[PDB]
Amino acid sequence: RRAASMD
Amino acid sequence: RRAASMDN
Amino acid sequence: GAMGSMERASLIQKAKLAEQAERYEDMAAFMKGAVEKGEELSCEERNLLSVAYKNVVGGQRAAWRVLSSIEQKSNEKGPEVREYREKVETELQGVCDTVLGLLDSHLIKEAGDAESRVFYLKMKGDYYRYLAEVATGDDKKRIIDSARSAYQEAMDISKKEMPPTNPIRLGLALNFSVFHYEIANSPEEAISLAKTTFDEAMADLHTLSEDSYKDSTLIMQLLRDNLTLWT
Amino acid sequence: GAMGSMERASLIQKAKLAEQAERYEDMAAFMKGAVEKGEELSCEERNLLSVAYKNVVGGQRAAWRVLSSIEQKSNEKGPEVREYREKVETELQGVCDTVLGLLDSHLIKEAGDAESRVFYLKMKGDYYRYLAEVATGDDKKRIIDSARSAYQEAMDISKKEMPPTNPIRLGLALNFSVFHYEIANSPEEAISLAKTTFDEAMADLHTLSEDSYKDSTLIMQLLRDNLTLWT
Repeated sequence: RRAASMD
Repeated sequence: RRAASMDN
Repeated sequence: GAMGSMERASLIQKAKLAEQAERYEDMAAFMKGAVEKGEELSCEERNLLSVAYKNVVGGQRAAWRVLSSIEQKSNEKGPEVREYREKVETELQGVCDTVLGLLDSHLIKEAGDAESRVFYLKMKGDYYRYLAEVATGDDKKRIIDSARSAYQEAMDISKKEMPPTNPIRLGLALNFSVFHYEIANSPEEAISLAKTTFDEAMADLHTLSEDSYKDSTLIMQLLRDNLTLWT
Repeated sequence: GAMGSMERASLIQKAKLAEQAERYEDMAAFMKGAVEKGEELSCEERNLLSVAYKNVVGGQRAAWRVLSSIEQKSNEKGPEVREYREKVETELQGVCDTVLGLLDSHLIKEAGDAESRVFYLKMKGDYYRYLAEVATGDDKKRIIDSARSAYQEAMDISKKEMPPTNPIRLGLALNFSVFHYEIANSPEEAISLAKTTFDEAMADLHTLSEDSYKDSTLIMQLLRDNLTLWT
């Protein structure tokens, strides 16, 4: 799964 | 409110 | 055109990729390319063309409505809202002129099955109707006349060559009733066509195929939803 | 450019209309015109610039990932999937080159408060990262150094000049941490930075207003979801 970045 | 037309 | 060096089968494949990537402007441009090869479209290919352009002009119509309503409220205030509404409007007319160009130059023929001829005459009616939504004056009257002649020719063919539960015959009647009501200021025509269409489909309501039943019955319900709205 | 004859205030107003109509390509073009007037942006205007470009490049990144996935299935055929992937990739690169052009030509300055300098250097790191996701070879290596170096400069400023709970400082560390893990092949540095960041902010949460507690804790939760994911 892709990591989350700022919104 | 607007009437519905066909989808797709 | 810009798709002139690409093989027809490659254009159709890429239209399907654009669809999966939700890139509807690309999808439409690939289907335009395919149509311009000058061969008939299959039923699957007709539906790719219709989906691609409906999504594009669908987004423009929604933006036009958001901007038109912001503009209405501030008539009670610089020119910015009107200018931007005009820009969107002009793009929307370009897309409808593209679709209407494809139907008249390539797709509408005297040959082909009844299904295909109705499909394209109905789409002609629809894209004139979207133009009528934003038109004024003498231009709107010419547009309304063009929409009506396309829908009526499609109605004449559908009533004589298709069963009354066929989803394209139904969708055509639905669209033409909306034209009567919202465009042509003929509420009684609209209500009469929607009732008659609903009533004549009831005979066969129990006997739909695994393909038509969700579309058939969804459209039957849309006819009722509109009839509620209008009465 | 195409926006040269329009007043700055009118460009900002149309940017906000485009946003309400969900027309992010238009919104980005109106904001670029505003930026090209040569005046600094307010905090509200920076956020319009950012939202507009982020929505445009976000749509292209999503499409590219859909296509790159289909491309990798069908390499385990025909050239069409790769060709269409390259086409989307080239459009995404064009957008990133536009944004990085604006940052270098107009927005990144030695002057201005810390919030603005960090905001634009973070954005530069981010648009180089989006180029790095699609790049190969020596090009990718150059892009990775450019991203690192922008992020690092913004980290330097935000440690000097902002508290550990500041949402801009936190968002920068979240994004740099994602760079370390997903682009620079440095999982150790990613986990380490995200932990330090989370922990230094945790230390000050008891001392915050209820607003600040929520803002910060939202980003702290992203830092923690990524740590779960990476450990």
